[PDB]
Order: sequence, then C-alpha cells, then structure tokens
Amino acid sequence: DMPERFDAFICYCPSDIQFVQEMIRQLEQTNYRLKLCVSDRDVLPGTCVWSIASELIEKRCRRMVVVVSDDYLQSKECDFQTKFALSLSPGAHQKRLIPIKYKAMKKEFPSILRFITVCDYTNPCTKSWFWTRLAKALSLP
Repeated sequence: DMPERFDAFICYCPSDIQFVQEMIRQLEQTNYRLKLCVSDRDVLPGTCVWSIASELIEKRCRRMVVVVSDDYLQSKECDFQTKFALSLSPGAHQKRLIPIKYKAMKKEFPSILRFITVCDYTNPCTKSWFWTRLAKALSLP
C-alpha cells in the first residue's frame, strides 16, 4: 500500500501538469520502480503517484523534483519549494533538489536553484536515455 517513504516528491504548478504527466509516465516505464508523491494525485489519473501531506515531505521524501518554468516562478508552489529549500543545511541542496526545465524561459532561476545543477530537458545533448538517467539519480541512496 502507501509507502512510508518516497524516492521523490514532485513539486510543480498547475500550468506545468502536462510535463509532469509525461515525466511520471516515462519514469514508470524505466526499470527503477520509484516511489513518487505529489500534493494531490487526483489530478494525475492513470499514474501510480501518491498524495502526501505537505508537512511530511521533508521527513518522508529523499529528494524533491522541481519543475521550473516562467509560470512556476510566479506560483504558490515555488513559494513552498523556496521555504523548503531554505530549511535545508547548506550543502544539502545539491543532493536533495532536482530542478528540471522543459521549455524556454524569459525569467531567471530563483535564488536558491541558481547554484545547483539543472536537468535541462530542452538540451539536445541530454537526449540520450534522459528518463533513465533521471530515474537512476532518483534511486540513489
């Protein structure tokens, strides 16, 4: 049934839901069998993701995937993600946050995501086994 522990929480704003659906579906098709959660799984019919209470995320989720876009930068989710990131010990950010950009942006990354490496889905050179390498990163202890 519902995991007590998850490989990742996926943080995203509603405007980006189509990418999240693609992402979860592709991750689910790798061999990695990740436990993924979101705030509300009801808006992601067809996937295996779980809903989780926001106050449990830091305790129960090894990492947080952050879907970054222009719309995200203006959302309520980005505010929550920023508070979450700031709660982490310096040096913990690179390990526990995985930002992912899927399309062009007119805006710069938020202060706390600028320094960490980004997963750039738009980059032609990432095109090799993209979802498998992401799954691998998420499975790591």
